[PDB]
Amino acid sequence: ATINNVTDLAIAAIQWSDRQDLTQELLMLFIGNTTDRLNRLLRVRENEHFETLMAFGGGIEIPEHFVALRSITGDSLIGGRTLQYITQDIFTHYVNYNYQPQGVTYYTRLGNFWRVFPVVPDGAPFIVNYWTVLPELSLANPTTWALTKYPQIYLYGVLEQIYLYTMDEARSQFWGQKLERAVMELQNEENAADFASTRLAIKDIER
Amino acid sequence: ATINNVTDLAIAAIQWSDRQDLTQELLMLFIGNTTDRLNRLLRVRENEHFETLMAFGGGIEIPEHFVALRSITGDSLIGGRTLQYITQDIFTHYVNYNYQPQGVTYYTRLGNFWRVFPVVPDGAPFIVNYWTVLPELSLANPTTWALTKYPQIYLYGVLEQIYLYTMDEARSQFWGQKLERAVMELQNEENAADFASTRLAIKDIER
Amino acid sequence: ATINNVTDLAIAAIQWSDRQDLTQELLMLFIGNTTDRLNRLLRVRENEHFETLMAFGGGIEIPEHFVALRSITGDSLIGGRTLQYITQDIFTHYVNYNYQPQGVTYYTRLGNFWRVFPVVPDGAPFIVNYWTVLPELSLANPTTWALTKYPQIYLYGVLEQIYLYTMDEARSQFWGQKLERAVMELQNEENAADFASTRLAIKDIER
Amino acid sequence: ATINNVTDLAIAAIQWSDRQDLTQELLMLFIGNTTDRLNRLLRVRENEHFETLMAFGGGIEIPEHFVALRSITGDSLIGGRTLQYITQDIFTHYVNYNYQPQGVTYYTRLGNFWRVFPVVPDGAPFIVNYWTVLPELSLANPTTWALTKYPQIYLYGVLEQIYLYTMDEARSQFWGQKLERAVMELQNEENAADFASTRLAIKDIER
Amino acid sequence: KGPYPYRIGQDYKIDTKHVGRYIALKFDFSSEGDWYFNGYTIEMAPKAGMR
Repeated sequence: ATINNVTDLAIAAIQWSDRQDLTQELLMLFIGNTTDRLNRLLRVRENEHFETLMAFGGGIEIPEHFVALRSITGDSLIGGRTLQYITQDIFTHYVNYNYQPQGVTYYTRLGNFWRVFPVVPDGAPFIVNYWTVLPELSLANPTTWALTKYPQIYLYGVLEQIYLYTMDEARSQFWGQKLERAVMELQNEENAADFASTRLAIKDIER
Repeated sequence: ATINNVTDLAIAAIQWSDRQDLTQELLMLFIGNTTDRLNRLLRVRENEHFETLMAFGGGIEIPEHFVALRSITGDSLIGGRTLQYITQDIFTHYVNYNYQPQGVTYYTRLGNFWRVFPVVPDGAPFIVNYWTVLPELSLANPTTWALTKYPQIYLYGVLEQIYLYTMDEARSQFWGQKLERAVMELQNEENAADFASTRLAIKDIER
Repeated sequence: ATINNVTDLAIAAIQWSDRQDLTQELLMLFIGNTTDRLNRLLRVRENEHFETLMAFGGGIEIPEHFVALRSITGDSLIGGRTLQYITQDIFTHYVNYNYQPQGVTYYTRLGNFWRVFPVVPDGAPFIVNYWTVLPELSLANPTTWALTKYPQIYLYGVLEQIYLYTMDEARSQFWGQKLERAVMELQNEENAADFASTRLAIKDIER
Repeated sequence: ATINNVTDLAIAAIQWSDRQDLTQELLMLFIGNTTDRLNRLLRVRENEHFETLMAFGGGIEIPEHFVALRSITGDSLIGGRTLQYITQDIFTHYVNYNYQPQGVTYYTRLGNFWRVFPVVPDGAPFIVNYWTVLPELSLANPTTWALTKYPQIYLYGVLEQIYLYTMDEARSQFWGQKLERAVMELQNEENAADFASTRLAIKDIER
Repeated sequence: KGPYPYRIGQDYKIDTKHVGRYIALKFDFSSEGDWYFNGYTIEMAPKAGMR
């Protein structure tokens, strides 16, 4: 509740800032800046996305919305194993020596592609679970889950941008500290959502 | 007792701050902000909730009000065991090697769903005990348990929001500290509700 | 002695604060606020309460005045054993493996109920010793044990609330420090009531 | 979105700084300075590039826009190995003692060329994966990936350049710190794209 | 704000709380008494922001 769509957010920001020289374009710019900053920090449940991607030319193209990878799993037809990361040297050695495992097991990153070692013909499905970017908040998209989950983040970000625009600095630092505290609180809650899962996903293959 | 519903809270806030120029919408926004901040900090007995959820498509959908998970227990018809958390790789290994235990034993988080390993046909009841979000305080919902349990929290939060609105620094920080202290006291009271239970739920699974 | 009922407390607070703009409603609000604050800190002999609670549906409902649990003891007819706390996992294991001890021995907390493991039919009496909240001080209840035991606590709390109301902060901190010192003194006196009992109730189940 | 091309960036910079006396040449110089500074700090996925290079005269010519090398791999027809780095002394020893391995295995840097040890005839293909410099932002090149990925970087850099030009120091260093923070955030996001790859690509030839 | 009574010769001050930007004071004297009025004093708490 509280703030429901973009228009209410703009009205609240104008009321709190007490500036009447801010047009629609400036408010849209501030909202876009806040969203862009948020895109580099938030890795939460609502940000996740898993989908089936095809393989072309022995590789999988990274999605344009991709921001962080969680897992890649082959389809049961081609083995159904969770892939593991290897370097380029290991890939070259495996290719040269004809390792020939049962199914697809390994992958590496080359340019904007993920290359799997047991080279598969085109059209082999994979299940990729990863994190995307925040949805754009604008006139054409007046509502997002981020706004409805914690409006204080957007309010504080817009206020900080506004005080940046009016060539004031102290209040900018004040509102930036408030926004950072809100973001940290949200991330901490997401991290502590499940106690059991916290212990895992930290230590992996040490040798 | 003390403050009763939202109207008395607004009246008390106006009386304490003396700002008679504040409209009802601003007070509603302040109360919503306080509730949203509280939603990220409080995990108490009144916030807990346990209920029976069905399993569809080999998974359980996370409730929309979910904020933190405590326990998942299968029904007696499907084993009656308390589920345990496993990673994606362990899940894939179990699926590939056909572990086949007696009943449902393991679960993992995929997207917005909880997937149980010993895949069960649709319609399998589970008992989920978790934490929800605080009820929204507004005109449609004049009273909540939080308001009747500790009105000082809401009073101090509204005062801090008001002093943020009027662009005052010292008083805003003072009231923010007061609100934080009240929240800490409320959480500490519940954390020490049962001395015996304090030792447990800390040292679990070390290996 | 000193302050005997609520009216004398209000008169003394008005005299000490030297204000004359405080109405009855504001004084009642201040008294309620300080009582609510005290409810989260005091665990003394006068706050204790032990009573017989029945069991329904294999569980005992937590009293509405409950603030902290001391002990639960079964009736001699049902076994007369002091119950012990176990986690949910141990409860599930005991249920599944049919432990079958002699009498009621274990209990756990689920939502707002205490569930005992050796499930007993409805009507089994238990003796629960716990702590309650302080009695409400108001016009309908002009006297409480807390006021007659240490009036300085209520006087200092009301003075601090009064100075908070008039938008003065330094004197508010002064009176808050005084009130905290008084509360600490009372709690320390309660703790040091019996030297022999101090050593116990500290070290339990180490393993 | 946000800022689309160079003209909108210049308009936004003028609006934020309020300096309407700045000619287009000065803005072009500021943008060029910002991108030149960026070229020395960013190593991200969009900056990567892999391509096939011919070997002529026993060496490979470094590309003109090369900024950092990742890997060199021989073609499968010439051996299909991943090359390794050796010093000049090892190269001289191998040449003098007539090592004659199976295929191209080693490389070294001499002037502006990469010399491979098992000297191959002209026309040997290699696959080089490296990093380039960011595309120039100007009237002839209105849009770049950097502008569409994170406009705050360019906005803050231009503002810092403007305040350097106007011979102001406090705001200049403030905006410089802001730009540095934005660059660090982008680099950190790229570094944590995949957890597994972080550990590797570090330990090569230790003995 | 509501009228505050003041008894001449006994009361030392009147207590109130009034946040505002520009202050205004009004004194209303009834009859059946003789009074001399030669100034006053305003006691204010720290400021309450700029809005």
